[PDB]
Amino acid sequence: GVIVIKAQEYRSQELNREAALARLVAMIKELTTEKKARRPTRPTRASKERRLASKAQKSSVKAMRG
RNA sequence: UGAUGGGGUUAGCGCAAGCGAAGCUCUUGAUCGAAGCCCCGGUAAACGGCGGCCGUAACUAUAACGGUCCUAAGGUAGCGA
Repeated sequence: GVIVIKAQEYRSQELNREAALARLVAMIKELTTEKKARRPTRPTRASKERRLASKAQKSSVKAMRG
């Protein structure tokens, strides 16, 4: 994790300061990725749908017995 | 090409003055007038040229997509330090 990059030649060294600076700073941002898409914010609308989806199959299992 | 009108000079009409035929001049030029030009299309293995801005998907990251502007058209196939 010695994370290296060669901020090569320029007409002002400080230019690559702000270059390598915004590079590492943003790198930390890009590597924020809190589980790549995970908040996860799992809605409740899809939960009732599948729940009622389990309901339809429930009553049909009133099939064969006795 | 040359219709006209306009200027100069001077028989005759007239004793100043003036007028002015006619001649000849100077000038104006109506009119005639083709291609080109304009309009019109076709033409890119003719010369050539072949975009912006901005938002958006289960926080993250990108944006298939969406909005709007602009252009004659908005770079496909393939390829790419």
